[PDB]
Amino acid sequence: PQEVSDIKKFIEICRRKDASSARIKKNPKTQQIKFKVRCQRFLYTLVLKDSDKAEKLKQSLPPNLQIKDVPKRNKR
Amino acid sequence: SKRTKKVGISGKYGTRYGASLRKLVKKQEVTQHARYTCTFCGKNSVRRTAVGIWSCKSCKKTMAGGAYTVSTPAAAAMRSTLRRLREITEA
Amino acid sequence: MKFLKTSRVCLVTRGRYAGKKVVIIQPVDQGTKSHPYGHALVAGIERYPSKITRRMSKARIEKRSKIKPFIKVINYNHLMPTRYTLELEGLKAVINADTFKEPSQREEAKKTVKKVLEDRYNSGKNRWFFTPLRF
Amino acid sequence: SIGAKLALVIKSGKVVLGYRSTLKALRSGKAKLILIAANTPPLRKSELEYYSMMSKTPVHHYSGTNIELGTACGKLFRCSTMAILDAGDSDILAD
Amino acid sequence: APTRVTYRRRNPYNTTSNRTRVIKTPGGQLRVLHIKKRGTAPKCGDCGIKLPGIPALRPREYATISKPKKTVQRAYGGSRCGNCVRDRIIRAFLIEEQKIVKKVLKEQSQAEKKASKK
Amino acid sequence: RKAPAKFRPLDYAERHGYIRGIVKEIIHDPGRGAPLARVVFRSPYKYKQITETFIANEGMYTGQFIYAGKNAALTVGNILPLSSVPEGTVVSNVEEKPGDRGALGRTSGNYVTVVGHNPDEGKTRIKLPSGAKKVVPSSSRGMIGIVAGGGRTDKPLLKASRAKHKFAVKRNRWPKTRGVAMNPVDHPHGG
RNA sequence: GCGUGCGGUUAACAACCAACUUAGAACUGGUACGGACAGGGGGAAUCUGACUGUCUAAUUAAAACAUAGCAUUGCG
RNA sequence: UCGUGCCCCGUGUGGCGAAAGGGAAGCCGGUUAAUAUUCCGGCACCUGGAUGUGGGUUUUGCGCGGCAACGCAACUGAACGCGGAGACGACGGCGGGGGCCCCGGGCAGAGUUCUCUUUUCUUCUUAACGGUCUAUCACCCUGGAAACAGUUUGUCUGGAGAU
Ligand SMILES: [Zn+2]
Ligand SMILES: [Zn+2]
Repeated sequence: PQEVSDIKKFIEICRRKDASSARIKKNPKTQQIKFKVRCQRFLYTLVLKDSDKAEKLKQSLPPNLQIKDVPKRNKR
Repeated sequence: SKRTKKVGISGKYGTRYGASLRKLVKKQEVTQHARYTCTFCGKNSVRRTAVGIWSCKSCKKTMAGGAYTVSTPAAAAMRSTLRRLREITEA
Repeated sequence: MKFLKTSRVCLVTRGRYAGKKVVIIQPVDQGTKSHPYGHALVAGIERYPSKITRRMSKARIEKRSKIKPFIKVINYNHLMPTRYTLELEGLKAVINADTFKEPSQREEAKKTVKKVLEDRYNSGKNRWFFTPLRF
Repeated sequence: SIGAKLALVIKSGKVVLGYRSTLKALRSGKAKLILIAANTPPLRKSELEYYSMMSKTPVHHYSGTNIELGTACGKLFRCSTMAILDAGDSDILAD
Repeated sequence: APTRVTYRRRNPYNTTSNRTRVIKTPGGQLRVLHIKKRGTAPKCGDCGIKLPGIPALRPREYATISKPKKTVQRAYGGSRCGNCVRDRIIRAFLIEEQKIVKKVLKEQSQAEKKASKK
Repeated sequence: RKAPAKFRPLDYAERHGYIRGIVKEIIHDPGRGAPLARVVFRSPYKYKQITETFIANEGMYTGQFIYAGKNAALTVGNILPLSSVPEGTVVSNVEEKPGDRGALGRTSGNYVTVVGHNPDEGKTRIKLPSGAKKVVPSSSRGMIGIVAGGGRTDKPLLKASRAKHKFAVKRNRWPKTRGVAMNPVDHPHGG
């Protein structure tokens, strides 16, 4: 797993061809939001403060990329 | 503060092996555990590595020497008469 | 008598250019604020010209006679002075202390050093300077 | 004789003791004499001879070790090589 | 809380290839983790000192890292240390100079012998 | 034990001039009281170097240049034919015949004394450590000096364990049972 | 917040924090106080083998054997 | 191309022999009546191969920076050589790190409660793999030490350059 600290790098990673899926994790106790994109080798995580602009980053993400919110319980 | 009156380094052997044998082993142990002045770098750091092998801790030079002393009197006399013979041969 | 003067040939003993031959452009014995010790401004050879044989073609000779230079500020303790001297008119004040503060000035200085050194090498003189030291 | 001359130079003139300061004196060109002890490593001995050949400085090969050279300079430490910058009242340079 | 552990492999002997360390899992359980032997620093071929700037790895792990990480940007870098390289440079220069001096002296002696013979 | 302690094979360089080697290591040899010296020589016929293993004479050191051949100097560690040395020179690892790479005076503190030369038939009279006199061909080589490690047997072993450690790496029979302590079926001294 | 040029060694002072040993004293119960457990009897001598070590698995563990030390013989 | 040849090199010789020696690479969670570092989920790694994209280098053709120790994502390298790693005893005390043990506070649960006990006990965890900032030895630069200094529990180190 790798942490991406730059929005431009994260957008390029999400525009890569092997980007199979992406998910959004919300941690309200720490007031943070994580964008995780699954590629062939690595899972890339961008960590942001929970904010409206962080919500609008989803619209700048590519539309063909499937994006899902993480539920509160990981059911098997 | 002298702790023993005569046995010295031979006190580790206690009352065993005989007084004369402890006295005989003492001289070799003292010479083989002493530190010697290096003839290359001048520091007092030459110690025995194995039997006949003397190494300097500072300049890392290793020298072939005597079994329990760095130099042997027969070897020193050999060097002297060798230098005499070399002078006679060259001149 | 002092020997660390201009046109003195020295060997670099430490750093990325250790073993290379340099010619002293400017001696600074008293030191500066940035380098508070005796040092020198030198120009030298990073890549020596290759050997030339009698059956080589002219294009191959021209390709193998190229020289890659470098310029350097170097401490006196990292130099080994040699009795050789290399007097070049084109290298007079090719570098100064302010040359090393700007990347483009280093480029222009290295181009000038390359031109002058290749001229001297093609002349056939000072062959010891252009042969590499083997160690 | 060299020991008495060294003692007189220590008393009156100016010296530097040691390899790095001797090299600095040879680079400055104000070195008048270089003394090199017998047990100095041959590479350092050749380097000191080359520096003295460049600076036109005389070299005396001291027959004692670095211990003996330090004692002759009047110190309680060893000295492999030393440089005389001012002879003082001695005549060590005239030889 | 159960604090005692077991080997996770079929070797039950405390050999040099059977090194373990204790971890606590995200499941809250104490467990062993089999670990490899420590890497060894490369050493200078002249003096034997540990070469600074070079990682200490098991031998085949060096095939997985890039060239600048395995070496020092200097002649003999990653094989000989800086002091030994400086000694090599000074020794080579001085010995070649002495060879030229001896050749000059030999030529002068040969010329003197030829003049004496003639 | 890695390599046997032998001279170089007798070649053109040692027969007609000298060759220089450098002493790189002085090492302990298990089962042998004398230290060994690893000396690196050049091969005259190829680029690769040759490593040799000599018995180290006293005074040899790492970084020392030694010289082997007919014209080598009379200095400790140098290997010369006996015809090139004066009378009274002590040597070690003396060849019985030229090219056998050394046979005589090999243990610690021991040496062979060159007593005389007979140049007419090319022979050399030598004295061995046992006091015996011998005649060898004058082209037999020997290393100038005395084998290092002398005085080893002056120290008492003092302990059965030290004797055991000495003989376990040597393969010699230890402990030793007396014949008279045996039954008559085992030893003629038995009973 | 760093740079100097100074000036002073009563910080011998304050604030906060922390653990286990050692010594001394009063009081007090007593048939017992290393309260169970754990844990040398000591001494005078003689013979004997120097010592540590080893053997007769399944009747003998020893003054037997070995040992270091000493002596002799053979071998270039 | 006298087309049906010529040149270079030297070291020998094959195999078996270790589920405790050497050795490329996997962790966590869950799952069965019975297997699990093997299944399932998530997250990785090694070895080998092919061939692209980005980035790098180059018109001073094979990078640049630092006095230096050396650094940085790259940054040509056949034959023939040199070196390192693999690769190494036993014992003693000292220092660092993980885990365990121990103490205090807090939320939740449980037990005790004639009296006492703000009480006694239990859960409070974080893997491989990576990024980043640091960690004894050692090494480099300045400078030149007797009124010798630094310094370990253990007396070693320094004009061969200490503090
Ligand atoms: Zn030394
Ligand atoms: Zn080195």
